[PDB]
Amino acid sequence: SMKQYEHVKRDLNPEDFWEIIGELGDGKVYKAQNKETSVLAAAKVIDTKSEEELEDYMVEIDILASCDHPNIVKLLDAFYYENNLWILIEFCAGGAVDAVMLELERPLTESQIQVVCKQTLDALNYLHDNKIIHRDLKAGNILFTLDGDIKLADFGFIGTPYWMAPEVVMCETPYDYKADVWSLGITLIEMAEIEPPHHELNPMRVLLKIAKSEPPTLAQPSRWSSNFKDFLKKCLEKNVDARWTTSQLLQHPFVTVDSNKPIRELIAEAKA
Amino acid sequence: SMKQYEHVKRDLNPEDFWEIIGELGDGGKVYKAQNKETSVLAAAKVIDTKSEEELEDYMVEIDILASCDHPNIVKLLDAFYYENNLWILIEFCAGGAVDAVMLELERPLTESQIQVVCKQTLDALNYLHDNKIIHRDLKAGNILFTLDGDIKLADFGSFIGTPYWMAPEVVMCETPYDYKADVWSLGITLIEMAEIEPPHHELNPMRVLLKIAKSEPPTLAQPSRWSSNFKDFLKKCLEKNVDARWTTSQLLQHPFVTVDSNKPIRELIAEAKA
Ligand SMILES: COc1cc2nccc(Oc3ccc(NC(=O)/N=c4/cc(C)o[nH]4)c(Cl)c3)c2cc1OC
Ligand SMILES: COc1cc2nccc(Oc3ccc(NC(=O)/N=c4/cc(C)o[nH]4)c(Cl)c3)c2cc1OC
Repeated sequence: SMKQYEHVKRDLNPEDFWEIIGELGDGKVYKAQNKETSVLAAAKVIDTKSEEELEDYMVEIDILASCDHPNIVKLLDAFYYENNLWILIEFCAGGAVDAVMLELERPLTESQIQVVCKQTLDALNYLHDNKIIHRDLKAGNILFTLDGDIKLADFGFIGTPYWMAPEVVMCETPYDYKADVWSLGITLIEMAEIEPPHHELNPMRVLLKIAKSEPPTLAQPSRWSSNFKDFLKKCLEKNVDARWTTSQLLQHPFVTVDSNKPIRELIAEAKA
Repeated sequence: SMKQYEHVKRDLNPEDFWEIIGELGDGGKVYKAQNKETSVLAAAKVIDTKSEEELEDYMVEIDILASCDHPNIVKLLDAFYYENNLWILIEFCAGGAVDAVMLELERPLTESQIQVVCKQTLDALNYLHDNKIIHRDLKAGNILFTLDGDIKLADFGSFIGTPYWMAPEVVMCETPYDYKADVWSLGITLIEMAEIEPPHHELNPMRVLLKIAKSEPPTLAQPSRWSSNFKDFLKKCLEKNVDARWTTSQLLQHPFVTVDSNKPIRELIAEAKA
């Protein structure tokens, strides 16, 4: 009885409604501006030959379209036109966290990590609450807004192993919510040190290390608070049942923060 | 990379987690259930799903409901597939359906009461339309009262069915989107709340189809009893030209749906309780 129409428009030119006004990253992500509202979007134009592949993407689009949280990036539009799939999502002016680290040539401060951790955790907890796993949480997928806030995105064969949880590597089997928590732990170290743990190792050797080795730690413990190192121990726990949920982590003192000023200042340096 | 798990539990007995108290409607069977661990109240529907092709058809409706998050739309609390039954549990709305209240009390709603229901229902519908969902069966039987005096929109469930709420363009099979047909049905629902019965209720159902296709839009039986704001709101809903008929976004700007209080409905429930 209740019917939901498709989230991708058809037989309509995207550029009738959005002007491409530049390039943001090098596949290619574009910057677009709505011709009627002036709203800014990031746009991705993915080549969709296989109609079986379009259905595979449209699944990810449906999940994104149904999400409604301030710390998860919103889908503004989607089109199928002349065999391309355009995805337009809310523009996050501060850019990705990894790009900020590469531009400034510095890791984040603990104060900055703290804000990102708390907001990312709010996003993730909402996903988990709605039976969604992110699966690719890393610093490259955390975006800064302009007001100093985080939005979680997904920029896009086994792939890169650095953020993978031991139970996924060891194929230990109902749900994989905890794997996102592990990845959050790796992401925090990545923001503290620019690169994730084991970055210097061959990808095959990293799989071995994740399966066989003690959880990764910060390279220089004395530079960081006990709250932070403790928070890491809860995320980077190899026993899946001992590893904390996002709901438990929200009660941790490390994410008892109030101001987003560290991030406002970080993106004021980046803008200069 | 993002993955969504299924909204329906499997290999698990629903009655491990929910106790059936009693029955709510035998108008299918809707049950009243209470969570064994939280004490939360639900309405439960236990639908027989022999056909695996039918289960997929229901699971689609469950996904839409699970993704909705609005105060004026009924929330899915749980869903199970167990021993060939599909259990659907949704938030319990203690006041029941609007049509049943009118039939029990033997009176229509007042304009003040219609105004609250219209505004809240319009917030729900506008949210649906915004998210590319059409309700398709908007009638007074699908508007539920809460204890507090609010509305939640529900859906109780080659045959044609009943015609009274059908839009002219659907009857005349004129055709991309049918958002406007919900707006027409909203108009019919308002008259239904003003008069208990929908327009043309006294006519043969075939003659109702004829009337919808061929006649001037339906009107209130006694226009002098109702404000100009209300009748004007109706004219925007019950416009046979689909392009002239207002969207829910346009209707939200209408003065009829500026309301600051649900007190008319709280008082309606206080009459019913007496
Ligand atoms: C200021 O600098 C940037 C700002 C950005 N603001 C918002 C979005 C940006 O890039 C994207 C990141 C992810 C997605 N997509 C996404 O999250 N989901 C999907 C899912 C599928 C199948 O298709 N895309 C998109 Cl569209 C764009 C940005 C890239 C920038 O330059 C670095
Ligand atoms: C006090 O009296 C009642 C109170 C009620 N409170 C809440 C819900 C009630 O009935 C339902 C109404 C709708 C649905 N379902 C619904 O809205 N959607 C779906 C979606 C799918 C696939 O399957 N049903 C259900 Cl379960 C139950 C009620 C029925 C009553 O007695 C009249």
